[PDB]
Amino acid sequence: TLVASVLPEDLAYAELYSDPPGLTPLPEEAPLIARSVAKRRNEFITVRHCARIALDQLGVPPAPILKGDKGEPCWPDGMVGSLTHCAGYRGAVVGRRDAVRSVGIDAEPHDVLPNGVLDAISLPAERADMPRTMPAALHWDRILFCAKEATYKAWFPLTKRWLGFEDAHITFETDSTGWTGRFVSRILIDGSTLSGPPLTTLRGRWSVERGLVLTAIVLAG
Ligand SMILES: CCNC(=N)NC(=O)Nc1c(CC)cccc1CC
Ligand SMILES: CCNC(=N)NC(=O)Nc1c(CC)cccc1CC
Ligand SMILES: [Mg+2]
Ligand SMILES: [Mg+2]
Ligand SMILES: [Mg+2]
Repeated sequence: TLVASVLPEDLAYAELYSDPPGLTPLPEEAPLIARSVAKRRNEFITVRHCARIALDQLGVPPAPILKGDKGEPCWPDGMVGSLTHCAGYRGAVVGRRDAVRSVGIDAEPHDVLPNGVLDAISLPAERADMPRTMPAALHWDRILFCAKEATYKAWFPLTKRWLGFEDAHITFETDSTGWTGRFVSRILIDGSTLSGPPLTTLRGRWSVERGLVLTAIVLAG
């Protein structure tokens, strides 16, 4: 799988690269997409099937994944996880809450960002440092964005608060083999959480493979 390259029972994952015919949403999920265009219906159904395949590995019966007030997925009792969908990719990573405090994942096409988007998602220090820490010709702007998204998705279930693109400063390293590596997101705002210690540093991994960027953060419980 692509997502295994960015991950460290207590943790499980599943991914698909298309929308298989014959998948349906669970009844509890169906209203959430009753009025949605086909592309949205399909990604929603497929990514939630991935989540249930992952939850099944952790011993959890098939269950609906509803959405909270800020769109965040609602996991079965005792579980945490993250979802992502982009062109050519649907993925889920889930964890047992006793061992895994939070998960955030993201996938994007490995393309340059559209003009004007980089300034909206980066800090000036990231634009200055990432060219020095990443292999030439990779789309470090898109990889940075992918890491910002994983950072938010791991942050929000623990804080239930906004995190802006300027509120996390992300430093990157590259592995010797050149298409994977580590990142560290440092939170620049108050990181108080609903329980447990505050969020200040979140360590993740990135990977470029088959035209996709994958990023993931798994915070130990
Ligand atoms: C066809 C889509 N084209 C885009 N340019 N979409 C964005 O810019 N969205 C966005 C916004 C909302 C305007 C605010 C901050 C940062 C971003 C980038 C994720
Ligand atoms: C480091 C901080 N990163 C974020 N705050 N990222 C988001 O807000 N991303 C997002 C956007 C971007 C404008 C639109 C719709 C839904 C989502 C959440 C998956
Ligand atoms: Mg088993
Ligand atoms: Mg998506
Ligand atoms: Mg995303």
